[PDB]
Amino acid sequence: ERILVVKTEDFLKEFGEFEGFMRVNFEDFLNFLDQYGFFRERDEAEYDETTKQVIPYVVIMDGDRVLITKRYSLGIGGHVREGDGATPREAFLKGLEREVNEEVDVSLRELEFLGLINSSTTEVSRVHLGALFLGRGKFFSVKEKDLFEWELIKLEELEKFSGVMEGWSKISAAVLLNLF
Amino acid sequence: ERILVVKTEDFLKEFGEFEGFMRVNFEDFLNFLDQYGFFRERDEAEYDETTKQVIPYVVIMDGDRVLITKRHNLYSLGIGGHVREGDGATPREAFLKGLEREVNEEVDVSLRELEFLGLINSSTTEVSRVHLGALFLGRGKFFSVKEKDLFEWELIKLEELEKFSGVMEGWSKISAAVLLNLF
Repeated sequence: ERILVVKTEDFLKEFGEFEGFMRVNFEDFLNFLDQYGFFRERDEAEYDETTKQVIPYVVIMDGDRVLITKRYSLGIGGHVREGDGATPREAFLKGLEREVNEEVDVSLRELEFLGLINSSTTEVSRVHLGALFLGRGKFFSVKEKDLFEWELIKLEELEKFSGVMEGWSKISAAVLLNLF
Repeated sequence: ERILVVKTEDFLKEFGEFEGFMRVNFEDFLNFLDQYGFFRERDEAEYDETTKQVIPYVVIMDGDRVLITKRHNLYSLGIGGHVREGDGATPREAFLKGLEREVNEEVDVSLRELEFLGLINSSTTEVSRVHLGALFLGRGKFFSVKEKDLFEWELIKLEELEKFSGVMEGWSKISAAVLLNLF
C-alpha cells in the first residue's frame, strides 16, 4: 500500500509553522500536493517524521446535526493511495471520496474544504497532515456495524461532546463551533 | 486600567484564520501593533468579541528546565498579562515594556533572550475568544515567584513536559506542544 506523503520540510516551507488548524486556499493546497507530493510504502511512512501522510478528514453534517462515531471521533479520515489517481491532486480528491464511502452511506450535497490540521502531540499526529472538509448531506447508515457506532448530535451539544474528544476531533470541534 | 487591544477584523485580515498557534515574524507583529493597536477599558473588552486583548505570554526556561506554576488548580505553563496604556507612548513601546513588567510582577528571574515564537488564538472559552496571545520563550535564571502565597512553582525537565501537557488546558497545553516541537 503506497500512500500520499509530503516532506515535512516542504510542508513547513510552504505553509509555515503552526499547531492546530489554519485556513488555507484550496487551490494552493492542491498545487502544493502536485509539486511536492509523492508516494511511499505505508509501513515505512508510519514511523518516519521526515514525511507527513496526507489525510482527507471529513466532518459529516446532516441538517444541523454532526456525525460522531466510536470504535468519539468527529471526522472521517483515511490515506490517499497511489492507485487513486494519475497525479497527487487527482489521487487526493478521489481518496477523499473513497475514504468517506468506505465508512458511511451518505448522500453528500456539498463538500467544503476548510483548511489544514497540523498537530505534534502524538507519534501518529506527527506523521499526518490533515485536510479538513465539511461534508453536508444526508446520512443513511454506517457501512460496518462491527467497526463503528454512530450518533448525530446538534451543534449546541458539540460544545459538551468536544470535552471527551482528543486530537484532531477536538481541533475540528473548535473550528466547526467557531464557524457557526 | 486601559489596555492594549486590536479589532478582530484587523487581526484576521493581517494573520488569517487559525485555531491554536501560528509562527509569525516578530517585527511584522510589532508593526501590526503600531498600525492597528489601541487602548480601551479592560472591563469593557471582556464582553466584546469585536476586539482581542493583546496578552504577552512568556514561558520561562532555566537551563534545560521549564517553569510550571500552580495556584481545581491545573498546572500552568506561561505567564501572561495585559498591556497597559501607561506602559508606553505607542502600542509597540507599551507592549515591550508591558511584556517585561507583566513577567516581573509574577516572578523574580533574570532573562537572556526573550525569543518571540508566535501567536496563540483559540476559541474554546469565553476568555480565549477575546484574547490574542503573543508567545515568547524566555531563557534565564529563575529565582522565585513574587507571591509565594498565590503560586507554587516547579522547574521540570523538558522530557517531563509531555506528561504535564497531558493534564494542562488552554494556552498552557498549546504552549507545551509548541515548546516540545521546537525541541
